[PDB]
Amino acid sequence: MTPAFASWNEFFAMGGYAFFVWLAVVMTVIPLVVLVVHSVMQHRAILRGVAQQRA
Amino acid sequence: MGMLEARELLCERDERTLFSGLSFTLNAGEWVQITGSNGAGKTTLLRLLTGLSRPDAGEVLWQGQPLHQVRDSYHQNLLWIGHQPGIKTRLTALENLHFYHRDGDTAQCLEALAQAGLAGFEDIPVNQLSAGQQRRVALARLWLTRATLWILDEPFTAIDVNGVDRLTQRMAQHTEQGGIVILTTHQPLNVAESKIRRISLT
Amino acid sequence: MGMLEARELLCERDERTLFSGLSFTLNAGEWVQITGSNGAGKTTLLRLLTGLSRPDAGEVLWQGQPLHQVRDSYHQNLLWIGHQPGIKTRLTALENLHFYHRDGDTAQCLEALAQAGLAGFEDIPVNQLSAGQQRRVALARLWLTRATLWILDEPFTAIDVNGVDRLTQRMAQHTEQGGIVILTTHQPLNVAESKIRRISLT
Amino acid sequence: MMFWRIFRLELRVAFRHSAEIANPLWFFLIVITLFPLSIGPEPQLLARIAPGIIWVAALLSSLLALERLFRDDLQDGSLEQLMLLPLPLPAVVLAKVMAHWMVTGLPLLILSPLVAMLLGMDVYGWQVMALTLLLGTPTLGFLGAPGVALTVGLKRGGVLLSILVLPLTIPLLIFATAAMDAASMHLPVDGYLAILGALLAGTATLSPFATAAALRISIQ
Amino acid sequence: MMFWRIFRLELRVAFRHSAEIANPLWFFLIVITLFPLSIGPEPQLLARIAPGIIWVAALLSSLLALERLFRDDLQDGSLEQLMLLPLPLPAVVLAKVMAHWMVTGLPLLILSPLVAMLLGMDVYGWQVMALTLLLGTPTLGFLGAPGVALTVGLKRGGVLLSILVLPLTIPLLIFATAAMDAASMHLPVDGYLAILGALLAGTATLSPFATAAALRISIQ
Amino acid sequence: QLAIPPRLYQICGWFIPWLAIASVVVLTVGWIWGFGFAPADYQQGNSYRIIYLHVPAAIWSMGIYASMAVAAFIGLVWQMKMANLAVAAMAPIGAVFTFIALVTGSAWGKPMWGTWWVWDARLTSELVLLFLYVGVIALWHAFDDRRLAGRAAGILVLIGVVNLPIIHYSVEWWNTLHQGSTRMQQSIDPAMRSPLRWSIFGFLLLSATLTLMRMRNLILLMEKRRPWVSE
Ligand SMILES: [Mg+2]
Ligand SMILES: [Mg+2]
Repeated sequence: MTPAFASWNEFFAMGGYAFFVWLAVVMTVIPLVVLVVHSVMQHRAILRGVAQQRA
Repeated sequence: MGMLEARELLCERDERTLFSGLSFTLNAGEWVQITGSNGAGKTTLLRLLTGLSRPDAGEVLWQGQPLHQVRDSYHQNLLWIGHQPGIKTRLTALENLHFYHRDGDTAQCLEALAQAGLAGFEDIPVNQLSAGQQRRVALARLWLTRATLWILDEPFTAIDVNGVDRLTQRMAQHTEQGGIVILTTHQPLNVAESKIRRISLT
Repeated sequence: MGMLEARELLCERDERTLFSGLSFTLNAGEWVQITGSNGAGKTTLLRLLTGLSRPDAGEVLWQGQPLHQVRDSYHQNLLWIGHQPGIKTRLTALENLHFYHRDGDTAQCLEALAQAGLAGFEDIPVNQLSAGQQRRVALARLWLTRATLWILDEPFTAIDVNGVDRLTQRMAQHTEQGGIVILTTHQPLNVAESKIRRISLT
Repeated sequence: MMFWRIFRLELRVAFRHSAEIANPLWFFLIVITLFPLSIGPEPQLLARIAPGIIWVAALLSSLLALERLFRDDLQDGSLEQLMLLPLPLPAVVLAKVMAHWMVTGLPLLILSPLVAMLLGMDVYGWQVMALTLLLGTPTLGFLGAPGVALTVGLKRGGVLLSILVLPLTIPLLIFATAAMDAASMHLPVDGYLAILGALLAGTATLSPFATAAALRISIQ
Repeated sequence: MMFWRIFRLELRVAFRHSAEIANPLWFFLIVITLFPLSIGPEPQLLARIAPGIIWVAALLSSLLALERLFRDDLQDGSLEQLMLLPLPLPAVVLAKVMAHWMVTGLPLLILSPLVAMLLGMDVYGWQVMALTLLLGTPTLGFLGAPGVALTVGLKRGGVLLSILVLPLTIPLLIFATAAMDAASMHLPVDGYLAILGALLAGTATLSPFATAAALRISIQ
Repeated sequence: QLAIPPRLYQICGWFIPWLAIASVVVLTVGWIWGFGFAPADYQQGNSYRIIYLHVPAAIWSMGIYASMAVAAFIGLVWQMKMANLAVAAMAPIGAVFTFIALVTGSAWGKPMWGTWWVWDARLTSELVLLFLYVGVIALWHAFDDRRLAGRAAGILVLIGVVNLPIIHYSVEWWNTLHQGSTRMQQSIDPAMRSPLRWSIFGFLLLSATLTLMRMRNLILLMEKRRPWVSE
């Protein structure tokens, strides 16, 4: 209903140190997504390898 | 009231059950050969018996107690010679047999070497000795030790046909008095087959 | 005219003359066994023949030319497996035979690993395998290689009777077509002694 | 035969899995960070002892890898790359050493941008720190191979065999660590760097032959 | 089978393995020599960086020497010690560690007067350096024993062993450099040696048991 | 109550969906009620917000290595093969959290320090924590045979957990030696702790889901040669 910010991305996403905050955000999100996708891809590749072995 | 025993031993290499539910007892004066092919876990079974490896199921019972309780009164009565001889190949031939003898040394170690077949190759570095004479350095301990349980892993690796008739003439006396020898060899044993108790991995 | 014809070889390891005046010729289609004892220079003669070592006197004369000269048209016609198998103890057997093959086919390598005996062990690292099977991996390079000269040092070191028979049968087809095989084994060969030339390490 | 097959073999035996490719990177990072914990967090002080730090790390990695260059092969398979493989023994040795670099030089080359700023060096402290850790790192393996061959291959060897592996690298470290000094003062290295190229061209031509001779003498 | 018999056996074996127990000493000497010339003839800078570089070189030399603590025994007589010698395996590991220190730590400690004289360290500085080397290198051996015990079967040498053992030596390095830097201005230094003796006792009453378990795992 | 069969795969299979559906509804209230509703401080302005990306990534950088101590203690003295695998399941996650903590600390100090990298106690401690995690991971991915790499990793984890307080309290004093002072004072402000507690609790849930997912991948990586995986 009422934020601690004021307006759109001219006000938000720019606190005077925008580069540092949005670089920390980027390098926090990217490794976590990498971990999640890596776990999912192995959880599927194990079954693919099992299907390969079933011959 | 038997000596070193087994209690439903089982081992897994993650693809095959090498042996399942092994249960065999060894009283005093037994000549035992671990019969099997080249893929069976005979080496693994021997390492389980020596205590180096831990069984995946069941335990090994020595004299009534497992091998983790009595691990000091059992190593005294033990002699294991694996595929690797276990000798530092930088020292002389006699300096290796000097480490494995308690007392009365430098007068029986040379005697043990002479009875093993290494007459004249005493003060020579092991690395300078042949591949079949390096095994003889380790096998010379059979004339020194006072152990009552010999677990030999492929004793006849590169021994000449003369030496084999001395190994299976010292062993036939050790097992005659009170000893227990556990062989695993692929060469046929010259000694009569009415003596060796052959057990297969079941 | 004629293959390896080592003339007047001389070796003086330590303080003993292992062999003096050993001038022998190897014609085409020769099965030969180096007869000696455990301690003789049977491992040194087989390393004076492959060019790994150098004789103290005389020379080994391959195909009528000194071995150190050509050394390029002779290493493609030579197969030497020594006391140590020579296979890396971390890679799988299939990778090792992929290396040692001169084509890198991964289809004849599987055939070789299925003729030697390691059916199902083409993806287990050789260290995880047994001790006899590690030697069988190295001896599996007898159906792959097309080199008409084999110098085998202690082939039947830890191999069961069936594998020994398979190897003795494999060497029975090599040595009539164009093959030449040199052995140093302490186990008598099952083949009749009429097809084996025995060289005494004089 | 197939020099490149030997190179691929050594690479394969170096890294069994894709997760061990980063092991040299982590080792170099640990070695680099080991120094500030002993000297202090001073940025201006660490910007002058940086050449010594990085070259000590590189020498340590090269020494660590020269053992698995030859000693491990000696036990079971080292007479096969001499008896078999009809290509000349120099070319048999060369592949191995050029794999050695790809275990000790390439990880450091890749980590160069990171370690040129952890220590506190400038942009010109990385241009000549890259064309000194690429122009001289292979040379380390080339002149360490002949000494290591005799050291870990010749049986019954004395302490006098220890002056054949390490001491010959000193005139390399005399130049390299004195080359980046010209980067500290912001002056063109040029000559003191152009003489490392002569070392590379005079040690990539006579070291394989010397190592082949050393192996032949050792096995004989 | 007795403790002293194993100690004497390992001392005898290590001497015939010469040209490999002298490489760490040569590395120590080269690292100690390189830096004074790299930074040129600067009294204050060299005097400030000496306590750190000395212990960095000592740690690197100890790491280089630790590669042979159990490696050679694995291919042969790594058993005959677990399997025999009713003396408990922690005692066997203790004998191994003490022999290794006699072959590695003591040679580093014995040339300390020469190193102190070359680096300009006064008599008090040499005394503090010797006192921290006497209590520091046994700590290095006890800390590196579990790592080499785990790595011995792997023979992934150099990078892996370093990654395992180097982070565990951080407090030793930090307190040793602090103790020597406390001797620069000649202020009394005894509280910094207590933190070394206690840590030595802690790593000497807990590493043999951990190394025994590591060896048991590696053998299987 | 504990007779672990190969049902752990089917046990932590009902708990991955709901612990991932509810691990993003707790994070997006720990990152939206903060990062846009929490007032900024005076000294740092609108940069006192990397708290939610660095503090939850530092508390759970050591909170997982202290959880691998239990996962190695239970897997050693009681000799459990499954629980030992937990040591290898939480190591990459802890390493990623330590790396994220380093990155966030570097990005948070750059406005004030002036350079990306300065050696601080709260930062060098996380660096050596990353080194220990890397050691665990490298040791695990070295053995060709399983059921041995797990025990080696457990032994190393126990050694590292023993050494962790000593290393941390030695770095805390090494910082006092040279620098002699601390950068920021311990203050969080009242209406900035609840949005940070929410984020800490959310990071706790994300790590649990990630380690369950990695445990389901490691069970099938050792039990792939049994008829149980016929499905
Ligand atoms: Mg065997
Ligand atoms: Mg021989």
